[PDB]
Amino acid sequence: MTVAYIAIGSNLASPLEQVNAALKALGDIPESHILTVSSFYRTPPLGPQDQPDYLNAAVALETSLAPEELLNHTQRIELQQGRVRKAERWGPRTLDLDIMLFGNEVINTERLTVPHYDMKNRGFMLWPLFEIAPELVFPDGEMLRQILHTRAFDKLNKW
Ligand SMILES: Nc1ncnc2c1ncn2[C@@H]1O[C@H](COP(=O)(O)CP(=O)(O)OP(=O)(O)O)[C@@H](O)[C@H]1O
Ligand SMILES: N#Cc1ccc(CSc2nc3c(=O)[nH]c(N)nc3[nH]2)cc1
Ligand SMILES: [Ca+2]
Ligand SMILES: [Ca+2]
Ligand SMILES: [Ca+2]
Ligand SMILES: [Ca+2]
Ligand SMILES: [Cl-]
Ligand SMILES: [Cl-]
Ligand SMILES: [Cl-]
Repeated sequence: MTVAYIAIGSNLASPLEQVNAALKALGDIPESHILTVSSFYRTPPLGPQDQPDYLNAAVALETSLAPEELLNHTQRIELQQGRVRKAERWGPRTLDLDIMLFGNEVINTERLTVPHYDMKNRGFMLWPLFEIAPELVFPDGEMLRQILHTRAFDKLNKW
């Protein structure tokens, strides 16, 4: 078993409903069990700002799936919750499931890059992660607590 950490985001079609539905679906992923769910946070959109606020959260998922097998399921869940691809980069979405970490693994396949390439710069990923895994150490040895102690991130507000 490996513990994967998954970021959840939603800013369309009732984000609270989307995220609660996603938690049920995450539980139904085979060879896998949810260990921990963060609080839900209402976060201002970063990147394009002409969209509704996000609900962001994080979950710890213990799994014996291969990393790309886990991605298969997270993509399936997004699609089954009505995620539609539009032309605009970083457009709003019903559900976004990013694999932040897969144990201590460093993965670089065509479909999957882990750790998530930008997570160390995103409070909306790091704060919910710290809530569920305050002792976390990244594959490069960096400590989550040290990043959050040192780097300026805006305080998150709960949903
Ligand atoms: N760690 C990871 N988690 C989820 N998908 C990943 C991933 N690494 C690579 N991908 C790939 O990322 C592709 C595009 O996903 P998108 O959801 O459109 C990017 P996004 O989440 O909107 O922006 P972001 O990656 O800047 O957070 C997926 O089709 C998947 O193959
Ligand atoms: N700066 C910056 C920046 C940060 C993230 C992104 C990816 S698109 C995106 N996803 C999210 C998300 O889940 N939450 C919030 N609050 N903003 C987002 N923006 C693009 C640019
Ligand atoms: Ca399961
Ligand atoms: Ca826009
Ligand atoms: Ca994302
Ligand atoms: Ca994504
Ligand atoms: Cl809602
Ligand atoms: Cl969508
Ligand atoms: Cl790392």
